[PDB]
Amino acid sequence: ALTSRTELDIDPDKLRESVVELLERHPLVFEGTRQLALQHRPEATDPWYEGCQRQSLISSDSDFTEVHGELRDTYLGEVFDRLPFKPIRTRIMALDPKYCYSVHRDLTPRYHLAVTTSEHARFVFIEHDKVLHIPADGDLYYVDTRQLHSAFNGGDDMRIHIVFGTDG
Amino acid sequence: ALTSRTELDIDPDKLRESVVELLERHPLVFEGTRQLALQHRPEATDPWYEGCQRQSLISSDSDFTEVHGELRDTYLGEVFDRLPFKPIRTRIMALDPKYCYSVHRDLTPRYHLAVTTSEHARFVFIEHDKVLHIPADGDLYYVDTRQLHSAFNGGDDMRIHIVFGTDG
Ligand SMILES: [Fe+3]
Ligand SMILES: [Fe+3]
Repeated sequence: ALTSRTELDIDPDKLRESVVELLERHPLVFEGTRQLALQHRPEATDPWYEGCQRQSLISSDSDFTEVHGELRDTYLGEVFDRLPFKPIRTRIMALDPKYCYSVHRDLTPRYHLAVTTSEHARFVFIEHDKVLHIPADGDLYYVDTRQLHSAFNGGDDMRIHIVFGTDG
Repeated sequence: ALTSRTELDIDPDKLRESVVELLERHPLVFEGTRQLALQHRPEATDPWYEGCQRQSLISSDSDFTEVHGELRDTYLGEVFDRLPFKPIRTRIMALDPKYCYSVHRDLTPRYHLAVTTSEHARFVFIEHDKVLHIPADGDLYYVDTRQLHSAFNGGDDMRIHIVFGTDG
């Protein structure tokens, strides 16, 4: 399906407060889609940003395996504890206000946890002709972004997600 | 329905070149949606831009009845001459690249004639769960923007439309 829900039973307000505090210490980089790497390669010199990527040439996700040590004492670490899979290359992916993607296909689908969002932030699947909203309800949403699609944020606040990859 | 096509027989390339020419003497204003008024109120002192003001400043489109004089001998004037309705508050409306607006309802539905566009420009109707593309094919597309909708331009270029109002 385009989308599936896995209940993690995370508290959305506590997850938000946790993510807000993290970003004060480790700000998002880039513009348009702003990013923070939550997993790093073993013994990485730049653990918080190396996994962040947005160039047209995608690198492999497989070696970004280590949840950063300082998440362990945070509610955000509890999200990683509850995951039904081992994540790889987990990032905070924040869509800027008034910003959207090209209609395109991704190589790999990902799991989205909406941290902050609004009714103005949607995925748009062009062939399926469906519009999809990921609520900040503390649950995990598989989204099949191999389907031709865009995502947009029509609001005035950033739409902050946590976006997990997986191999298996 | 949300949309309808009236075949107007406009030549897309003359339209485009006629618009690009106009804009070199009368630039778009504003940032997210960039605009130029093609009709003005009688005796307006700022005819090219008064019709572009935000809604809280405009009682209704009806006053904006006058196609500028300098258009009347261009291809654009010929577009005006082919409408099946009398138009009001006609504007050039251009979405910036990678830009989208909020999910909202317009006071008034309008007719779109696309000048330059790409597959990354779409209208999204949230309640009808439809995604719609308006092609630069020379034809007039009515779009019921009273329905809860957004639009987005995920491309690298501006998406230029001509947007016409009417009274009947
Ligand atoms: Fe825990
Ligand atoms: Fe549909």
